Amino acid sequence: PRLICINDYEQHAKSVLPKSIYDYYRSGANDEETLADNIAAFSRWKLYPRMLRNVAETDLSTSVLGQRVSMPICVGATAMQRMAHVDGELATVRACQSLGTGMMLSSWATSSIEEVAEAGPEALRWLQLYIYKDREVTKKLVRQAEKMGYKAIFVTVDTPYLGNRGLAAYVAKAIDPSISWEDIKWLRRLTSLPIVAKGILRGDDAREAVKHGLNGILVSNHGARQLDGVPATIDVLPEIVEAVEGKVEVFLDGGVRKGTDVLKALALGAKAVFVGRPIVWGLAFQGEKGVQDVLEILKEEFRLAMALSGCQNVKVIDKTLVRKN
Amino acid sequence: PRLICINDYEQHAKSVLPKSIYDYYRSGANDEETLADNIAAFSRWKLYPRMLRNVAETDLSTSVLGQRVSMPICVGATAMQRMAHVDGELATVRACQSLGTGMMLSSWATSSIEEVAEAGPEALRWLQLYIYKDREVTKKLVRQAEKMGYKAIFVTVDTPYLGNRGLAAYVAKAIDPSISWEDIKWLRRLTSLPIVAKGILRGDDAREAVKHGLNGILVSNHGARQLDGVPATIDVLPEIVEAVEGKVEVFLDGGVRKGTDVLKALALGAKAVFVGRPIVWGLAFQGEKGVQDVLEILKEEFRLAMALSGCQNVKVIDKTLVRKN
Amino acid sequence: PRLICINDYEQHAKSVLPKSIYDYYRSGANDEETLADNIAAFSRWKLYPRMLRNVAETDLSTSVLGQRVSMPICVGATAMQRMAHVDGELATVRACQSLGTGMMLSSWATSSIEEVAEAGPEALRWLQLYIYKDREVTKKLVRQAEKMGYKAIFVTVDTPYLGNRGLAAYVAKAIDPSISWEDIKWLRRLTSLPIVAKGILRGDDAREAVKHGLNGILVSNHGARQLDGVPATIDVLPEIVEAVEGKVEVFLDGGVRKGTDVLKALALGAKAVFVGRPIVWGLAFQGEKGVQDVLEILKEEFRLAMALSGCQNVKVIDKTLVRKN
Amino acid sequence: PRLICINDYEQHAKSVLPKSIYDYYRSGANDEETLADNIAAFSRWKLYPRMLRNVAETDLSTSVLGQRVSMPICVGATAMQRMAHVDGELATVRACQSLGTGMMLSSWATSSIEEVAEAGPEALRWLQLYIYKDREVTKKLVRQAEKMGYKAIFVTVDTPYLGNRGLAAYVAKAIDPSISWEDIKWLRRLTSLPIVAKGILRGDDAREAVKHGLNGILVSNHGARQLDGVPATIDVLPEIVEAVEGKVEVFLDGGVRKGTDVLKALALGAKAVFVGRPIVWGLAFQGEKGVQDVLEILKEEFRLAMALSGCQNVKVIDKTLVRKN
Ligand SMILES: CN(Cc1ccc(F)cc1-c1ccc(C(=O)O)c(Cl)c1)C(=O)c1cc2ccc(Cl)cc2[nH]1
Ligand SMILES: CN(Cc1ccc(F)cc1-c1ccc(C(=O)O)c(Cl)c1)C(=O)c1cc2ccc(Cl)cc2[nH]1
Ligand SMILES: CN(Cc1ccc(F)cc1-c1ccc(C(=O)O)c(Cl)c1)C(=O)c1cc2ccc(Cl)cc2[nH]1
Ligand SMILES: CN(Cc1ccc(F)cc1-c1ccc(C(=O)O)c(Cl)c1)C(=O)c1cc2ccc(Cl)cc2[nH]1
Ligand SMILES: Cc1cc2nc3c(=O)[nH]c(=O)nc-3n(C[C@H](O)[C@H](O)[C@H](O)COP(=O)(O)O)c2cc1C
Ligand SMILES: Cc1cc2nc3c(=O)[nH]c(=O)nc-3n(C[C@H](O)[C@H](O)[C@H](O)COP(=O)(O)O)c2cc1C
Ligand SMILES: Cc1cc2nc3c(=O)[nH]c(=O)nc-3n(C[C@H](O)[C@H](O)[C@H](O)COP(=O)(O)O)c2cc1C
Ligand SMILES: Cc1cc2nc3c(=O)[nH]c(=O)nc-3n(C[C@H](O)[C@H](O)[C@H](O)COP(=O)(O)O)c2cc1C
Repeated sequence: PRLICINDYEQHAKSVLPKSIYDYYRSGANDEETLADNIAAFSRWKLYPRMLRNVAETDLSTSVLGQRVSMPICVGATAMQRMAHVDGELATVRACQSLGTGMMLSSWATSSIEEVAEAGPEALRWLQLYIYKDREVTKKLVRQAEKMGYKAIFVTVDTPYLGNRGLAAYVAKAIDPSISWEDIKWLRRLTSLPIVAKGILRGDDAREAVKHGLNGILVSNHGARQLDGVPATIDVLPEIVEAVEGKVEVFLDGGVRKGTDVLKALALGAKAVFVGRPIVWGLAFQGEKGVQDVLEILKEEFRLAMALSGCQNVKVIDKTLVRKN
Repeated sequence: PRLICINDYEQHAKSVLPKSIYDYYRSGANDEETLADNIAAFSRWKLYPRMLRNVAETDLSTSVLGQRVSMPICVGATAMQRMAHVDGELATVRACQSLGTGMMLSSWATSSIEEVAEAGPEALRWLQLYIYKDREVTKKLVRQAEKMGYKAIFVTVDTPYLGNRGLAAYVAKAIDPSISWEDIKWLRRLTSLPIVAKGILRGDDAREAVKHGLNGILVSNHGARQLDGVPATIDVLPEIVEAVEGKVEVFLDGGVRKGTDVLKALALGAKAVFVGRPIVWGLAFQGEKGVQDVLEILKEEFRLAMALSGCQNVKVIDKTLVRKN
Repeated sequence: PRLICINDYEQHAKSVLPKSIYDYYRSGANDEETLADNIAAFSRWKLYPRMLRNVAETDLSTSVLGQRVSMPICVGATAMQRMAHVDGELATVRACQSLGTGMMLSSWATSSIEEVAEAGPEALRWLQLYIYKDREVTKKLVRQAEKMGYKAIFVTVDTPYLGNRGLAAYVAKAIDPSISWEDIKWLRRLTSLPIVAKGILRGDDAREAVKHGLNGILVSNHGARQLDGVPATIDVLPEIVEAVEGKVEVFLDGGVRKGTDVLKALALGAKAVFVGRPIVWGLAFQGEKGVQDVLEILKEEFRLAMALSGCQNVKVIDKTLVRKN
Repeated sequence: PRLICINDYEQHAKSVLPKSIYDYYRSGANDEETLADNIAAFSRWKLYPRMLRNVAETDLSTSVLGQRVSMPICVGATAMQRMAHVDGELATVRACQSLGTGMMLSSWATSSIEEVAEAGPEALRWLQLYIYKDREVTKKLVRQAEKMGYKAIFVTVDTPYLGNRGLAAYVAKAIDPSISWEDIKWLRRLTSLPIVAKGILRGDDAREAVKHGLNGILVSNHGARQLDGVPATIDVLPEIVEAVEGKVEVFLDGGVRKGTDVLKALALGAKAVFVGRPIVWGLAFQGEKGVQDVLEILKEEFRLAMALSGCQNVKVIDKTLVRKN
């Protein structure tokens, strides 16, 4: 079928996936108020484009935690990618390598840390981690990330328990509800790799993450799958950027579907954004080629949005490009 | 059928009850503007969860008017529970006893004060009262509550006349439209039991209730069945908490359907919330077991919402967890 | 059929009237934005009821321009009432006489000033006037109102031309687009009867009407049939009440369908409200008896709204009963 | 068919045009958020009409860049008008000549600059220009406008690339993404004709256009066909009027469908407005006569809106006629 935007990929996915699998990937928590708002919030922020700036040579490149990327649009962690396509996380990492962007590998992946590193030897790769009740397993994963050339740890901190959208009983054995800032101190001592706190929604927590020596904040409501009725990530992003006072790089996920979403998040001070569901829809369409397609659509929507806004590169995207109304 | 949230219980009830009985329980007054808003208002208050707090051991227990309860979620007065299930108020009190929460018995109950006390000897039980034109009947009910081990009187003060949603002619003979603060003075002198004013929507009235020696305020619009176009209870709650300056415990009812609703009401300073309609839907499903199910669903939704918000107990639920937008 | 609220009367009218006649009465101007808002605006103003005030003996009576009425709910001018019912304006005046309220007779009535005075000799009656290009006709109507015991002139000032919802060519010959404050000076000199300016939407115009010796302002957008995109009357009412500084009585029409609408308008400082369309729906249902029914439904909805709000009479309806949100 | 407002013309056009052509003319960019808002924004601005002003002799005439026009409603540039009607731009210019208003000829017209000048020798005519990569072509068009009696250049500055709603590859060869304020300096030196910057959405850019010696600003989001998620033109207009401090005439396009839209734009300080799509719907209906019809409907809607607002001419339309709510 002819797919020209990310929503077309989702609609294609709904048509080919078994209902249960599509619903698993689509769903948010409880009444799905935050799921709707992660998208609606982007539409409330309006763009104020500059004219006549010279955008002949647009350059989308940036850096994430000191590593160069082709665009400020990266693949976020999504569990069990082999349910969407046989090649799962291997298809995803190959697409990231082709695009020159980074892949955040899920802790619940249907491919090993080593298998993904060997599929995408030249790809920028990070590991998403939970601090499991079994701290030996946690340490083993960190050491394997270090050995297999992963460049950062994203520690997910918003899942002491799973959100309500016996598989959950199996995950309950793994996920530690007792995790505190003391366990973040332990993780910080365990590795010299950059660590990003994923799932922060409050400025005071972002300040605590900086105080604990972490290297970034991913402003995330876990794709609206954890606590329902939290705000949209794009709405909390300004408070978090303000709170960290430039000490660490702030990222965003939740609701990114269009190039204008990327532009609004960078205008409000995010270094880069991550996409979850759109990658899964790419896999459902055509594995590696479908992920490549989704990433290329986001890249060229972002390039156009930058050019129409008068931005020849990401360094000139400033706060006056957006206002909420 | 498979019912996992309170809305599923309502939909089941609509399917099994005669239309007239379902509509009687569902309805609000006039155009039902307040009925819609009691629910919509909860969705406008957004949650700002703290991460990494240690929520392994969540404790939902609290106290209502000095009596310990298992959770800050209690059964509100709803007339004529035997229309939903043969066991009516006896089923409800048995479920409350099982849960360790309190039951507010309606003045228009299809079970006697004594019958309910003997069904739930160990249950925490309160009596909801009107000051009837017949003050002898009113005094007899208070004395029977005292003798049968009820722990408080909830005096409903928002029904001088019934709201417009010859049965009403029968109730018109009972309900006194002349009640004033002088009649509250009389009730306060009549009993040493704690008295809660149920149906206050204004700070100045809440202050008057404190001045009259009452022991609590239940912020209530009578489930949107009295005056239509009053605000949602969750929207007036902050003014009332502010007005009473900590002198008495403030409760809320109206629109509570989810654990996140409970969390938002406690964040804004309510000690506990009451549920009306959800209990009737529980009865319609399966009597005592259906009421137990609804109360358990609200308990575990509330536990999850607390844990995801970083609250290990009700004492740490604070105003920074919510903001209206 | 069983009709319990004003909307039921409209739905009955749609069912019995020819489509063209129903649409003529229903319609507003252009895209009907103001028609929708005259109703929606009432729902945004929320009521803050006082409890425990003693409302056993509710008294709805008030006065309009020094004449006592049974309720602050009066019949507004609506052209060509004989299209709805054979008895037209005679049915309406008989119903007003039964209710003890006033009737504003249209300048475009299907009954003469004398015929209406003889149908309702004891009814409170006012004449709605245009200053026609033919000033002799205008003066003749005023003199006939004086002689036939009408108690005030309502001069409609918002129709220099008809709004866009060869009949209009006939009315174009009559209606003078040149009318200015100089013509108001002329009308003020012509009669000692109270004169009300009908169709004011701005405080500065209300102040000018006071300066010209007029005796009241009817805040009106002509039932949303003139300029579309003006505000709802309930939203402009506070500015107009503020502007006239108590010098003259301020009335409202536009969108009044319920007793709570009446209560909100009096809380914001209107002395009384007028109803247009609801009267026409009453006529379409059953002539005089249908108008009586509509007026009785508005009376008893208003009584209930007053009693539930803690108001035993109109003199205690105050601004703290309403807030916009 | 019977067409009484601009929306009726669009609905007629949808019925007669091939779907692809209707969709080409209708569409906006991406999710069409700005397309919806260009219309919705007009409805949020409310009118505050003055009564009793004397509007017998309404005069709609004004001037655009020193040239008298019959009304402050002018034809904006729309490419390839021959797809709607065989007579295309020749039909449009003949209608403008009949009305006494101006036509802005598209750079992508299906009629030559000379052909349009000879169809409408007496019509007020302007040329819309791009600064093409081929600056010789650009200069040739300007010289031909000068020679063929066009009175101004509208330089479109919001299209460095086409918005996303191999034809685009053909236009990509022409449209220069490198254009800067240096190229505006060049154009200003090239011609003594008035130059208007079309597509400005920011006050700082409007100030820069004034500094560069341009003679007007057309506040435009290119009919919501360029960057999606910019604000509605009526919402940015006040900032732009404020920013230029009366130095140049400010115009508006985007979403004008009704006479009240024209009145709101002039109240907020626009000298005149331009219409795009409505003209194309006129052509689709009946060529020159259909364009004349649309312009006459906008003229007489505007006259009525002015008269009902108490404005006898455009010079008395002031900012107190509008407020946003
Ligand atoms: C609990 N759970 C998900 C699950 C099962 C197994 C597993 F090993 C990990 C997880 C898991 C996934 C994500 C995250 C996170 O981080 O978002 C975490 Cl914590 C844990 C399920 O219930 C579940 C999986 C699933 C697959 C297909 C279908 Cl049709 C339905 C499904 N439901
Ligand atoms: C008046 N009324 C309710 C009613 C009838 C009898 C009674 F003894 C008490 C009441 C009563 C109920 C609640 C409250 C309160 O506090 O909310 C008060 Cl004040 C009084 C009815 O009209 C009514 C009951 C009813 C039952 C089934 C169906 Cl299908 C329709 C019904 N309508
Ligand atoms: C102009 N007009 C109305 C009209 C025609 C005749 C007349 F003598 C007075 C008027 C008139 C009415 C109200 C007002 C006012 O004050 O609101 C004023 Cl100014 C003048 C019509 O077009 C019209 C009437 C009518 C009847 C039935 C149907 Cl189905 C359609 C209809 N259309
Ligand atoms: C690019 N484009 C439009 C196009 C093709 C050719 C041309 F010479 C000019 C243009 C053009 C039009 C407007 C503007 C502007 O200013 O808004 C600019 Cl820059 C350039 C198309 O894709 C296109 C045209 C068209 C016609 C019919 C149908 Cl059904 C579909 C269509 N699509
Ligand atoms: C199906 C699914 C699986 C997810 N699995 C994980 C996971 O294993 N680890 C994790 O930290 N987050 C996980 N997330 C959250 C994502 O990392 C990301 O925060 C979210 O998808 C971003 O929102 P978006 O889907 O709107 O782009 C998952 C999200 C979805 C939809
Ligand atoms: C069917 C029904 C019957 C009610 N009966 C009573 C009653 O007898 N006494 C009383 O004080 N309130 C009564 N109420 C109001 C409730 O105590 C409570 O304020 C309301 O149900 C709370 O809103 P909720 O239904 O949204 O939870 C009733 C409410 C309903 C829906
Ligand atoms: C069908 C119709 C006819 C009207 N005719 C007149 C009239 O003859 N004179 C006048 O001053 N206003 C007239 N009005 C305006 C009314 O007096 C009144 O302002 C309006 O109906 C109030 O709004 P409502 O219909 O929502 O109650 C008319 C309104 C309608 C709907
Ligand atoms: C079909 C179409 C073609 C257009 N072509 C041009 C063009 O050739 N040059 C240009 O400067 N703007 C062009 N525009 C933008 C218009 O000049 C104008 O800004 C826009 O139509 C105004 O919004 P409206 O259509 O809501 O009235 C076009 C707009 C449409 C809808």
